[PDB]
Amino acid sequence: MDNPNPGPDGEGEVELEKDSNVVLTTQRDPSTSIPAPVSVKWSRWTSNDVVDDYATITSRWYQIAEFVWSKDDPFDKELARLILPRALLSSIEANSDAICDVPNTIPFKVHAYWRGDMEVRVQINSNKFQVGQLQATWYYSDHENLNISSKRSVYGFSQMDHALISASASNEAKLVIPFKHVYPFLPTRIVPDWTTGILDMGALNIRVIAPLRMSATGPTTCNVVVFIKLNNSEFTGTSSGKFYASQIRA
Amino acid sequence: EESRNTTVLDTTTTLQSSGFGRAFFGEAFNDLKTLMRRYQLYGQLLLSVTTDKDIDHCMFTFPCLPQGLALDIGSAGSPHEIFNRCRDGIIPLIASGYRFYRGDLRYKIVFPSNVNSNIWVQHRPDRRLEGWSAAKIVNCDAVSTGQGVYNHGYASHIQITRVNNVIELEVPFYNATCYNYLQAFNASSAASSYAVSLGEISVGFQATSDDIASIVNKPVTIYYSIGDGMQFSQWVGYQPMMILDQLPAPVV
Amino acid sequence: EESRNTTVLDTTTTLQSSGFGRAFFGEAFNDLKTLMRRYQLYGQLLLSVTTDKDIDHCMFTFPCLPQGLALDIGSAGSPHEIFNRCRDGIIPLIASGYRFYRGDLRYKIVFPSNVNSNIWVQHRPDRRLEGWSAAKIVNCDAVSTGQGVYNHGYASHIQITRVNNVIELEVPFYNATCYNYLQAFNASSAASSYAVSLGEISVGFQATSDDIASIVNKPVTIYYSIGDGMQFSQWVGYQPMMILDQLPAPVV
Amino acid sequence: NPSYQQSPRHFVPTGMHSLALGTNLVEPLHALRLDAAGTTQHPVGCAPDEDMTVSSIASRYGLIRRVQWKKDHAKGSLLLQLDADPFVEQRIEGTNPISLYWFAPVGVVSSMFMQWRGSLEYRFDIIASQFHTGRLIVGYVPGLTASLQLQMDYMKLKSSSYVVFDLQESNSFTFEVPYVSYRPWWVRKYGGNYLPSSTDAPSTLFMYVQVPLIPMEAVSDTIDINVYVRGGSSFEVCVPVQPSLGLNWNTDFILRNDEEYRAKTGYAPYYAGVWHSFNNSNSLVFRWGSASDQIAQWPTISVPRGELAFLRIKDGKQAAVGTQPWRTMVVWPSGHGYNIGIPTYNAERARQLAQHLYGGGSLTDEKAKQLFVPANQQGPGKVSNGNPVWEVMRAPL
Repeated sequence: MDNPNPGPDGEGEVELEKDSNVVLTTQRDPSTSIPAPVSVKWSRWTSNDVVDDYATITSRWYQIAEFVWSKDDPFDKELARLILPRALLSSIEANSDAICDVPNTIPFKVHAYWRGDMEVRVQINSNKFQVGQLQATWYYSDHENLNISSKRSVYGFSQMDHALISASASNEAKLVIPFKHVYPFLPTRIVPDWTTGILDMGALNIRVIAPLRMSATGPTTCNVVVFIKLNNSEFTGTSSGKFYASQIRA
Repeated sequence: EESRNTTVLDTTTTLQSSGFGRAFFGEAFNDLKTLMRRYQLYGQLLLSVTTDKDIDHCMFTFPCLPQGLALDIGSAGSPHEIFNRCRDGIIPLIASGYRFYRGDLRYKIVFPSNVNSNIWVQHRPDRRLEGWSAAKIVNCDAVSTGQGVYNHGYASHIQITRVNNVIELEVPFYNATCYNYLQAFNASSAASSYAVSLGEISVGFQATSDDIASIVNKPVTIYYSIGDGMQFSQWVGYQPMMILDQLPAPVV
Repeated sequence: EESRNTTVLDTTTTLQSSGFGRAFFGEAFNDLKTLMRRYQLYGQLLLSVTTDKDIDHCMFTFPCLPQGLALDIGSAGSPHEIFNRCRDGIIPLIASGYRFYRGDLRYKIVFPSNVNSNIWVQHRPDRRLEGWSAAKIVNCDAVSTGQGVYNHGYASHIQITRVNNVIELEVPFYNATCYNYLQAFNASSAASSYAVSLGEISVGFQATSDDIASIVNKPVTIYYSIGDGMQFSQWVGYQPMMILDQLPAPVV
Repeated sequence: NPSYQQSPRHFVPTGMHSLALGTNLVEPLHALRLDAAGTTQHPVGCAPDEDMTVSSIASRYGLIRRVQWKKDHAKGSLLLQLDADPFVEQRIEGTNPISLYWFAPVGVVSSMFMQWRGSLEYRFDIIASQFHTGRLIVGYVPGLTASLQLQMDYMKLKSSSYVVFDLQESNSFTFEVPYVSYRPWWVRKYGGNYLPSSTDAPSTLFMYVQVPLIPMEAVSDTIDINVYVRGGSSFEVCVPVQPSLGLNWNTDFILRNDEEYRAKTGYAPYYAGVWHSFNNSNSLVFRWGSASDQIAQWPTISVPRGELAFLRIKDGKQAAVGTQPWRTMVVWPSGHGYNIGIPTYNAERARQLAQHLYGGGSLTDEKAKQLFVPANQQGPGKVSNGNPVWEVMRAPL
């Protein structure tokens, strides 16, 4: 059952995960967590307008976020709270370049409304001798709950389903986030009925659990990167991009 | 993942199921939803006339939401001990666990007995709730908008106190939403404001100002339960709790 | 052994059975349990406000047990003649014969007529009875614990006096026990304390202190019967009796 | 039109449908729905994802504890000894007098029920590199009273049921706590604010470091361990009662200290007003209402003999306002079996009046009536803000 035979190639098998032209991989098995059953398409109920996914480009993975995780980080410490659909754009805006520049995100420049499920992978290269752990947790409509600040702690998120990332295994955390929201659609821009909280769905967040621990002379820190597929989507409400406006800086 | 179980270490011999007390008490409890349908206190007040109210005027109003109204301890001068003491209550407590709901609500308001006056009750879905603040009972005053008065198109019903002083309402779900928010609602989207309360119930006596004085400072309890059709949705873990028996004594 | 019969010495010719009066009165009586279901006085009191009670407050409380409350002759100043005279009553008298019971209780409380006020009634199984002392009605006062007030999760019901001034309750059996003690209960095990009363009923008016004065010194009778599901268990011989017609005259 | 001569039915009215019931029971209502038979319907995209259910919740781990586990710990060393009850605690450092607490979902749902039974589960996650190695008991002692809660060691623990575990490769597992009690169910640990009738847990968990950790030099000596409570498959509750818990949404509370003084309940807001039985309404007196004899009633101050007292509000803003806000008052019996509150211009008029009344002087007396505030002063007749606290200005007489 064992008998390692490491080769020049290395040894272990590598999972693939192709989408469009983007392709990305891990050695480790993903720690998936799925908050909800897959969404129904819902265009039927609220759009005469031409409606279309752009899976050829929308489904490409893209790096919304990345960061160091030093051992210095205290136990219950968030590293990130990504409102998602916003941060896909907010990140690009953080790169200080237009939404149109990225193939993934152009339709938002045009379409008013949007719906669709999201996918989030959270890769990491923690060294094996490093020890710590991060939980990842999507939370719908987080903004709408004012008491969230209280809940926003590992004990809180732990109660709902959540991905885990041991520093030791350097495990990847896959994360399905099927669309759910009070309204079926998220506007890509200011809308006659609302403006504020544009293109929010709530936020993914990554409270630290176990802080990195190591021999004092060991590799002090660690790094994490997050990609986001945007699969079974649908766009609608054709409009000039001129109407579109930059995402709130957050 | 949360629910994963890496490795069981059983020691237990099989324990007989009670079927949730079905075995003993002759009834199951596993179905939380049926428990949800038992009524709970929803609010409490003493009636307090301000303006010489016309018959049109609603005596008071409140948002109609499962989550429960923002808790009212009452004034330090006049604590409502039941919230001051018996914090919250069951239904909101379970509401804590979910981010969405869809369905109906029952209410069964209890009017003060001493008054005889006939009593009308509007439902106004039209009203948007706005911020978790003012998720509470409100005593309407001088008429300005049509808010302060009885209104036409809104569904409504009228109990006769002389016949009986307890109405038994049923509130339909009416939203242009998939389903409403369930935690305390800070608002954000202007649209989001519609996306919480089923609407806005309101109540008014038909008493003239000459008679209305009898009604002053009379208690009005309110109850509610989820009305069978109710459906909570997305799971959410609980926010931190406060232990009740840990609450301080009044002290001599 | 007790029931052994060494040697019969019959003289009797066979006597016709009455079938327990079925032959005459058209009804059997052999089934003691059906007799048990006839209602009996369970308690009596005059309402007595102390603190300016808030609407939350239970007006009073009592343990709910088949055995009957510890008998209340009443004060020498104010005897409750029915217990002073008509000692005890049937149901407790039969309860004397058994060491255990399991089942339910009916009550059917009768409120004073003159008051109009709406009336709520909690059931609190949670409460443990403690000692045969205070197996009796109690007038709750200043709120301290949640004991003195209306409570959420507990099952409850509200009669409207204006509609009717007599509630008709049914108390479910809820104990984590096989079955409860039936004789007068001195307590011992702390756990043993839970093992007697079905719980603790409590009653509160919704009247405000301004109105509550009308309710003062109003009679409140209470009744009860075993509610069909009740089951006494182990036989026990009777403790010594006191003859009633032997009771002393008031004397001129 | 035949006459219906036959006898009428003979019921008993009651004013209300049952509350506690909530099952196989049609429950008549005045629906505000327009349709007679309409009902809420769930669109296939709005379908109820969650079948709310006691078990459905109970079968969810919540983090409950975070043991640190250093290398240096002795083989005998304890790590924790939390009780074998759903109501495990996790205090937060709430600076509030009412500290908040995390709970496993199972504990929360348990809190709504008087009784519970069945096994629990504690997943243990030893967040550790494979190179770390160790071993630890996680035993379970049935029937510990708190006096016996101590005296413990891993070794006595071994006398009862226990499970050793070897941290090496797999770094996590799940212990399953047995349900063992004389009682088929088990009473709630706490209850509504009501300390008696709060029985403690049947039994207690323990976890000792059966073999001290032996980390490589290249990895940290400390190792975080996390403990996840969850309802076991056997787990179940029964009787529904007041939850022993409150939401953090409004962590506010009001002590009912009696030291502060204020108007009797149902008599606020009150306003300076007039009343024909009082000085023929020639002088102001607080009224909780406008209709005659809606005088605000006041609790009797306990003035020790040879003294006097007079009220003075602790907040002028909450004072009922006539021509002036009425921050000062003297409560005296109505003579109608209750204590009226009489507004005064100042603490002094109130004082002198107390010198009078506690001097045994009557309200009818000129000394009082001169101190009485004339009806003209009623002005706007503004009500007191709610039921404001009144400071008791005691003075010797």
